[PDB]
Amino acid sequence: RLEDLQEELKKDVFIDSTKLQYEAANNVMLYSKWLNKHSSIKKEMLRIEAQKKVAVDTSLQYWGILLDFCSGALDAIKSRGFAIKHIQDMRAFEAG
Amino acid sequence: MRLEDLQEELKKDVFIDSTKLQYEAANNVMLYSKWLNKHSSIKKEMLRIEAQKKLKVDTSLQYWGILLDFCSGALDAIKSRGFAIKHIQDMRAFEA
Amino acid sequence: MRLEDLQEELKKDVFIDSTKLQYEAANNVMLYSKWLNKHSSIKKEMLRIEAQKKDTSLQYWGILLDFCSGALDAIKSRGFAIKHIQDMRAFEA
Amino acid sequence: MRLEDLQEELKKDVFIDSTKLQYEAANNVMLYSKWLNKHSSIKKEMLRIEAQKKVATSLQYWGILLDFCSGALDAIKSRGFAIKHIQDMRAFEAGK
Amino acid sequence: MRLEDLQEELKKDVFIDSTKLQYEAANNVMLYSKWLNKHSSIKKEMLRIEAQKKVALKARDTSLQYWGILLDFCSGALDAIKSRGFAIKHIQDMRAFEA
Amino acid sequence: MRLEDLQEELKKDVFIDSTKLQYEAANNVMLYSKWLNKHSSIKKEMLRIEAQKKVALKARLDYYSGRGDGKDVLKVDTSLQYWGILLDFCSGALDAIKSRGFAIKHIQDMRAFEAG
Amino acid sequence: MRLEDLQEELKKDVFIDSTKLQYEAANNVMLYSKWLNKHSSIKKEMLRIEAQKKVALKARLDYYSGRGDGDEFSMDRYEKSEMKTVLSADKDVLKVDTSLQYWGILLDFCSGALDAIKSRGFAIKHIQDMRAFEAG
Repeated sequence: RLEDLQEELKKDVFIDSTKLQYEAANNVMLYSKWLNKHSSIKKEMLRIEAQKKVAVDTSLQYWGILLDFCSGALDAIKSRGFAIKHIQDMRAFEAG
Repeated sequence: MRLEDLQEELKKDVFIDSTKLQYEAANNVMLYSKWLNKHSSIKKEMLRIEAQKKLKVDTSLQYWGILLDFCSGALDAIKSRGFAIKHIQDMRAFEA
Repeated sequence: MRLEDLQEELKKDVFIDSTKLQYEAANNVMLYSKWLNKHSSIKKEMLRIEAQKKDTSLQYWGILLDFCSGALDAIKSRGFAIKHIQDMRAFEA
Repeated sequence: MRLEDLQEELKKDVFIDSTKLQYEAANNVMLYSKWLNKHSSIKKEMLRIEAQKKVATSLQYWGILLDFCSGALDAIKSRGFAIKHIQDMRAFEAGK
Repeated sequence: MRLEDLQEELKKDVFIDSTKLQYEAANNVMLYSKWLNKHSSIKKEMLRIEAQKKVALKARDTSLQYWGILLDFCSGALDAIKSRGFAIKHIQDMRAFEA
Repeated sequence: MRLEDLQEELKKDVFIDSTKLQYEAANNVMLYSKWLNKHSSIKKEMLRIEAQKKVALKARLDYYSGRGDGKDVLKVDTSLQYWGILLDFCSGALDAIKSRGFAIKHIQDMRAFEAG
Repeated sequence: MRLEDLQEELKKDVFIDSTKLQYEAANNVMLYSKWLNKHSSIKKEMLRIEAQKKVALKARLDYYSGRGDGDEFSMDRYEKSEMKTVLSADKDVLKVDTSLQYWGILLDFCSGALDAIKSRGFAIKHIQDMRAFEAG
């Protein structure tokens, strides 16, 4: 369901400043997760296209919406990894 | 959604607080999530409208498209905002 | 909106102050928002005019719309220039 | 406008002064604005002419000028990258 | 290959053991090799399938697309592992900084 | 070249001997040279084949349209694709080895750190 | 230049003598410079070859069609739609465009060489740091 993914990513992209080392590490796990989501959706869409090749239902278009969202999520997380690096650089800079 | 609400919201969102750069870098990912949800949600609504149709209604569809395009731009802006924060830090480090 | 007003406005906006490069990087995103709003608002009006019709004026808004597209391209390009200028500064040092 | 003037103007404009690379990078955006204004003004004039005609410099001549400005806009866009490349080359030859 | 097998394999792989950071840094390259081999082999199999079909056609289903899904996934995996390497460095910079 | 041979070779190559970190740092460049030579040579072969393809294409044009004095295209573009697979693999190999160079430094930074 | 000569040359160049590490660091700069020059020369050569290619293309197109001067002409009356295929297979065009592509390969190899050498400088620094570390 679209809103579930929206909510899940919203939780995922948050960065806990107090635990930056964990967050840097966990970011790769997040990437794996959304890569799996993204990947599975492609499989579902393929199955529909295989079944269609048998010859009202907006299914395929709906999966497409999820697929694009997961693309955005993958982008967001890749971006998140960078933010963590940026934050550490700023911390280092602010010190002597 | 009202366009002007989104316009004003983005205008507030892209502001960069020079004094709180670490926060801004982390928060940028969250902003990306928010507008991604907006963009994502608009597509779902447009799908629903086209599904329900399957004269007044085909105007509505055109209006959401305007909102969809605005959110596309917002995602670009926010992505771009993230880069600016990195650019600003590099300049600061350079100046030292 | 008047076309020449946008022309003068973009012309002022794209200027880059080298002495305040950090500000310019941040404000560039803000400029993008501003012109993104202009572009966005023009489309709504064109939708309203075509809806009321459902055509010379329509054409004029199109010109303003096309210009705002250009502004957005310019502002995007401006952001890159600012990074490029920094890269040049760092290198020469 | 005379075509030959625009030709000459652009020829001067696309030149890159390597000795002032930072200035050229910044000013290129200003150049884009300039030609965007030219291009924009021509469309308006052609619109004015088509309107006056629909009530009853040749329309065709403006088209020649309009197209030139398109090419010009293309040239200035390309130039920003050309400018980037000169810097890249410097970094490359420096091994840095 | 099954997609779900690849999904699970990567999920196990990207985990970072903080207690063995030096090992993880070294082994990360090995993971890249492993997934590059997966990616590479899938491409070879896809070539074999497409070639045998284009020989039969000259003389005269969803498989090939499914491999494509696996192929694209392995790209992501390779990207993730490249990313894992950076993450490990980031964590080390952080360890050093906090001291 | 056989793809599986390259797969196996890279797998041996990217291994890092923790006990000989300085040697590994030095040898990594040597490895880079090795795969760069592979990558480079594959491009040369692909160039030879692409020339063969442009001749086969003309032969095919002449065969139809009734010219000549007195199958091949499909074979050539298959070979070409196989070499393409090896080429892509070697790109990845170069990435891996570049990455291996960084890993070695990262490990040393960690050792120095752990040394108080 | 022959590709295999470059391959052999780089292989010799990137070797690191641990006993003369400061020297290797200084000479690494010279190596980069050396390969930067190869790269620079190759660009000049390719630019020259492309000119030769534009002369071969004009000469062969005149040969395969109706030309103003010339006596030896093609008895295969090739049409405009066939001309790209015919030109790409022509002995002279093919020879010139292979050389060009070959030089392009040499250019790419030198890019790679520059990457390797840049990397070599860091490897040398890393090794010195390690030695200092095991010492202190």
